[PDB]
This record gives sequence, C-alpha cells and structure tokens, in this order.
Amino acid sequence: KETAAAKFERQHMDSSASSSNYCNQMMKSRNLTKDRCKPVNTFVHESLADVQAVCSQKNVACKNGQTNCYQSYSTMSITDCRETGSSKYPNCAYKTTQANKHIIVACEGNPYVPVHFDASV
Amino acid sequence: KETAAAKFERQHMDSASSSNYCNQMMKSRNLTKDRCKPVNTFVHESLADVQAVCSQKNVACKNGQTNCYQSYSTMSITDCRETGSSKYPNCAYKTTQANKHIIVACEGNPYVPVHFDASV
Ligand SMILES: [Cl-]
Ligand SMILES: [N]
Ligand SMILES: [N]
Ligand SMILES: [N]
Ligand SMILES: [N]
Ligand SMILES: [N]
Ligand SMILES: [N]
Ligand SMILES: [Pt+2]
Ligand SMILES: [Pt+2]
Ligand SMILES: [Pt+2]
Ligand SMILES: [Pt+2]
Ligand SMILES: [Pt+2]
Ligand SMILES: [Pt+2]
Ligand SMILES: [Pt+2]
Ligand SMILES: [Pt+2]
Ligand SMILES: [Pt+2]
Ligand SMILES: [Pt+2]
Ligand SMILES: [Pt+2]
Ligand SMILES: [Pt+2]
Ligand SMILES: [Pt+2]
Repeated sequence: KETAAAKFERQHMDSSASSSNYCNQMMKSRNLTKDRCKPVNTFVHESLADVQAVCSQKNVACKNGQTNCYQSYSTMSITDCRETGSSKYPNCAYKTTQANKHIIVACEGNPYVPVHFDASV
Repeated sequence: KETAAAKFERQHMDSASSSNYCNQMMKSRNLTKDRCKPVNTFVHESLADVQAVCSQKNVACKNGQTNCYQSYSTMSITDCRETGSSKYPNCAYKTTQANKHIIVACEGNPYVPVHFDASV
C-alpha cells in the first residue's frame, strides 16, 4: 500500500514551473486525473531534504485542529495547479501559477516527514 | 566520449512495430557491435516523460544504490530478448510489447536517467 509519506511525495514534490502546460502534464504524471480531475494541487519545487526539514521548523495548528503542522521558515518555489471552470473529466485542464511562498505541512511517523500539504502562505 | 545520459537515450529511448522491431533497433543502436547484448528494453515515451521519472517514486536499485526511481504510471516498453539460434555476429531478438512501470537510475546536474534498472 502507498504510505502517507509516499503519497505526499507523489502529489506535492517536484524536485526536478517552466510552461503554461506544466500542471496538465504533472497532474497526469502523478495519477491525479485517473478517476476524477483533482481540482486543486500544489507542487513544491525544492529538494526533498529541504521540504522534510520543515518538520523541525515553526510548529502551527493544522486546518483540522491537529498540532502536528509546521510552517517553513523560508519561502519555497511552488506551482499552484487549479482546474479551469471549463475543465471536464476525462479532459482535465489546469491553470499553472508559480509563486515563492511559505508552505505548511502535517508531519508524522519515523522518520518524521510531511504526510499532508496543509496550505501555502 | 559518450555521456551516461547520452548512452541511456541511445540504448533505451524510442520517442513495438513488429517481430522485426528489435532485430533492427538492437543493430541500429549499436547494441550488437561487441557482442549480442542478451536483453534490452526500449521505452516508447517522450524524453520529457522519462526524465520526469527521476522525480517520482524513490526505490532501491538492484545493485543496492539508492538513486532508482519507479514511474507512477505504466509506460509502453519493448523487451528485446536474444534467441537460441541467435549467434554473434548474427544476433536475433524476440520482440515482447508491454505496458509496465519502469525503474531507472538517475545521476548528475541536471538529474537524468543513466541506467534502466527494471520494469514492474
Ligand atoms: Cl531545486
Ligand atoms: N505504491
Ligand atoms: N498529500
Ligand atoms: N509561533
Ligand atoms: N489540513
Ligand atoms: N520569509
Ligand atoms: N503497479
Ligand atoms: Pt522546478
Ligand atoms: Pt511565532
Ligand atoms: Pt516570508
Ligand atoms: Pt492527510
Ligand atoms: Pt495532498
Ligand atoms: Pt488538509
Ligand atoms: Pt513505440
Ligand atoms: Pt511515460
Ligand atoms: Pt506505487
Ligand atoms: Pt501499477
Ligand atoms: Pt549504468
Ligand atoms: Pt542499459
Ligand atoms: Pt543494471
């Protein structure tokens, strides 16, 4: 079975955001258009070590009220992918938006790594 | 002086036609030059799609190194398998077409495939 850590890497990490077609290719490549069009998804364009290190940065509440969330001290390169108003499965269409923002992730397990993308600020 | 990335693109990238496909490709890509290479896999996907695998599922390499990556999606591949009748320099190849996850080893800056490890 896919672990929560693995699922986070598949859905949110892009350690290789280039072109207007990035989100279309990436949402496909990461199996996020298989059953449905996943409507919103963020990719972090940083090293896995740099994102895993967020689990030792600023402790904050998560959106659901758990207290195992962490805010990155630094801004990170992110791509926001959001489905168009016109997008219809199986023809999933996304707008790609590049930003430099703080990320908030939920951390769990041993090793203690991100398992949930909470938000970018 | 051929690079490891260049070597991977020549030996493994074709951006299966027929039972011929392998016989021509193994010869055309210089794999049968110094000896009949026993087994070879050709990935039929774009170079972009295969390079993207270096950012996908980190898995152990068959040699124990940690720099292997498995594709999240199945990709179209051709397994070329040397026959019994195959004798150097007349190398002969059975052509098997599959949709499988691929596993590649990646190296360098930029981080690119340098070794085809496995199909799963
Ligand atoms: Cl980077
Ligand atoms: N997986
Ligand atoms: N996630
Ligand atoms: N804080
Ligand atoms: N969350
Ligand atoms: N920041
Ligand atoms: N798989
Ligand atoms: Pt990037
Ligand atoms: Pt504070
Ligand atoms: Pt800031
Ligand atoms: Pt979660
Ligand atoms: Pt997620
Ligand atoms: Pt959440
Ligand atoms: Pt092909
Ligand atoms: Pt592919
Ligand atoms: Pt998997
Ligand atoms: Pt699979
Ligand atoms: Pt190699
Ligand atoms: Pt090879
Ligand atoms: Pt190998």
